[PDB]
Amino acid sequence: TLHALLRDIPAPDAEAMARAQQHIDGLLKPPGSLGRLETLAVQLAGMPGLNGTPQVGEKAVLVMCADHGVWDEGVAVYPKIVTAIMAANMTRGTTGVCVLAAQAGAKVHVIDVGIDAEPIPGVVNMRVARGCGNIAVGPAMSRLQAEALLLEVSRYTCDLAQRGVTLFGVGEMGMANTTPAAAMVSVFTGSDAKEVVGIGANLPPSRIDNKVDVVRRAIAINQPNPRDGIDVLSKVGGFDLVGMTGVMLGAARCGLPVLLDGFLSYSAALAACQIAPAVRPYLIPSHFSAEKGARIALAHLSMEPYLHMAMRLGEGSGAALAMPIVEAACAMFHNMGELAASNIVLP
Amino acid sequence: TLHALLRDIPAPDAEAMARAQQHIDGLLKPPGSLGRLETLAVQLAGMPGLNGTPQVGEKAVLVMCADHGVWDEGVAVYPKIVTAIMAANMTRGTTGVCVLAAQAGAKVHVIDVGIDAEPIPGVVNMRVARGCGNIAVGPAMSRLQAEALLLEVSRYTCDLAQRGVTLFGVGEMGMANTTPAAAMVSVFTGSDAKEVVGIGANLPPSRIDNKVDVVRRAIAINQPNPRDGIDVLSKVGGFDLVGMTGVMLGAARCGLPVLLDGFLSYSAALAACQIAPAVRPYLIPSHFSAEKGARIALAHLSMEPYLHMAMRLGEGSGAALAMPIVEAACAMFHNMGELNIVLP
Ligand SMILES: Cc1ccc(O)cc1
Ligand SMILES: Cc1ccc(O)cc1
Repeated sequence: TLHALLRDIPAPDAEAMARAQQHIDGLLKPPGSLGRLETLAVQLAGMPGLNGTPQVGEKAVLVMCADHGVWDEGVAVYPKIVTAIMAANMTRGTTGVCVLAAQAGAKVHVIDVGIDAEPIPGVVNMRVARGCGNIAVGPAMSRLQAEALLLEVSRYTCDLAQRGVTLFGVGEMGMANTTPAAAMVSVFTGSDAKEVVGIGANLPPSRIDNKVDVVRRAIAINQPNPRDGIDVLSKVGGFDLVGMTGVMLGAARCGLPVLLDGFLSYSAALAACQIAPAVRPYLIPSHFSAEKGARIALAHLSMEPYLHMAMRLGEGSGAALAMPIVEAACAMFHNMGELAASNIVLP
Repeated sequence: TLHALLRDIPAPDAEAMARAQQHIDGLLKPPGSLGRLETLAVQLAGMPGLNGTPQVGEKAVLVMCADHGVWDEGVAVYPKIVTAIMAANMTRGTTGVCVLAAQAGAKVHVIDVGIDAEPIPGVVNMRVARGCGNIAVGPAMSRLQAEALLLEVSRYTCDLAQRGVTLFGVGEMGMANTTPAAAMVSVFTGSDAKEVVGIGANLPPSRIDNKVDVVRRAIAINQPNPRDGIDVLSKVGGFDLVGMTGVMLGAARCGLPVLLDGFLSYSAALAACQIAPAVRPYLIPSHFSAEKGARIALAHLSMEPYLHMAMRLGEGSGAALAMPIVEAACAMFHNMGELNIVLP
């Protein structure tokens, strides 16, 4: 069924997009003057899960939580248990993503794809293991484990669609997870680990050299194949990154838009688009994160985010922050008046 | 009274800002990790009208509408009557700013500061004249007219604080008004007209040279003094631009935030900050407009917008689009949970 999911991602509706362009050109403004709001509306109009038009019903941010073996290499400043503490706080509404999702009218789904702690009540259990393998010394997981989790998360995602969610955001929580994110970005883009490794959650600058070394070691011991995104995810990714890629595949299969977040989400999007290029028209950037490897990842996705907030929290917080932008494109398209009704016509 | 208003603009509250920063650093996140949302929350905390804390109550976008004598010089591609048509469409809720304001939960106040038409019922009447003077041949208005309109608009704006408004946005409507906007930007920044004259509302590129010529003419003829922002507005501005400056002065007098829009609003902000430097801490950029002079104007304001939408509609549309960012800063500050746990 993974083969089938990938094969059956629909093409966007080019004919609806052309009708959308013509409609937007007739709205009460100089043609082209709403810029990327116009192109965002046309992008939405082509998503087959919507109604031929930009549309926003219910909104969901899917936050993928897991721990990482590579935390053992000293690449993170916070204690391991913070992943579990933060997942529990997600159920209480006290995290950055919760507060911003609430403001945007979106629901947060907290998904445990492999936290190294006891199960947390209120969290969706999709737990592959208690943390993934330490990527510096071997693979994060087996190929079968990565494929199974991709299918489970894609299915959970498209079930939300059947329930009326029309806009997704993706996020994550996982101490040390900027390490595998950087390894994937290096592998997919061909960039040296040094160009894409940053401070993550306030790693002291003195410790960056060790982190670059770890990323290189992970890449060397595993030999991830850039032509096989599932190989890359399984080898030098993690459960959270696989789960994020699964939300993108699910939403695409369902013909629905998904907002990216920051660097972790850019790395998962590089995997998803290598796995299935048909995913790409469904992705919407939110913000340009303040993480070192952001520019390179975004360049490889040919993405220009809407928001420049110097944000680096993760969790889906930037995706939630951008939800009103998607709603604004819809509001423009459906609620603006038209040039012809005011008899405004130029030669 | 305009002198008194300017003198009485409060300083931002350093103590409140220090308390806000300390609170933000203790939230459930790595320090600094919410970036400019943090800095915005602190900027808000300092504004005395907000009573010590980032908060947002009611929201209002003030859209300043007027016609321009310089339309006669061939600098605009729409008929002059489009100003009046659009101001009336604003009362009906069908314009870009209306639809985006409604999405943001804000009210649009449409204010006629000098449309060349009969008054439009349902539009706020602060009309100076039926269009301003053609800046290509003389001044837009007298100094007294500019000063009177600044005071009137500033008073209207701060009076909105009584109805619970805590967050303003500014906008305009006025065919040809990107011509005076470029003239003012040229004067304040020292840039040649060619560097700051754009297409406006889709002016054909073959008509750009003429627009550049008109801007230079206007400056040559009027000799605006860049160190006297009221002189610049009155000479090579327009009633809409003066109105926009007045909203900023009134918000600052009230100790309250105002979101800018695009190039017209940057031009009015440069005027406002020259008139009263104390205005500056109250201004919040929205988007980086897709207008030629934007980068220069924003550089002179030391401003880096949050949104990169290639937008160039004006009307306050970008200000409205940014209001949820201000609300996000307030939500972070008041609703997030709070944290020697770090590894050596
Ligand atoms: C049709 C039109 C023209 C200019 C403008 O600012 C808005 C609408
Ligand atoms: C305390 C903390 C650390 C990391 C993180 O992503 C969130 C909160």
